[PDB]
Amino acid sequence: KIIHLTDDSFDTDVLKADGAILVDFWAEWCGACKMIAAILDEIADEYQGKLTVAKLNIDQNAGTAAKYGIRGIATLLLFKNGEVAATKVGALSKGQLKEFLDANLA
Repeated sequence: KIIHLTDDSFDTDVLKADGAILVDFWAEWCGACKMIAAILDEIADEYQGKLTVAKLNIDQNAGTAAKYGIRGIATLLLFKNGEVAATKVGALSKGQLKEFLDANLA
């Protein structure tokens, strides 16, 4: 149930979205990105109903990565109503991601 994002679809899929959206900004040559990838599916399943998880490859979608100042580093942005509600940069554990979501979701 993870949404695949492109520069083309970001507005519709994320900014014009209903409900909180967790966007994972990632790249292939990025080790922290793989640690985050490893835990996203479980998280998506556990927060179904109050969160949607999405991925944007920043090598293929340089437009949106530039807009949010990603600068090539593993980044999670939580979106609500077209705005960034919370930010996490770099690798983190299943536990730290649960904390992040629980602290920043209703």
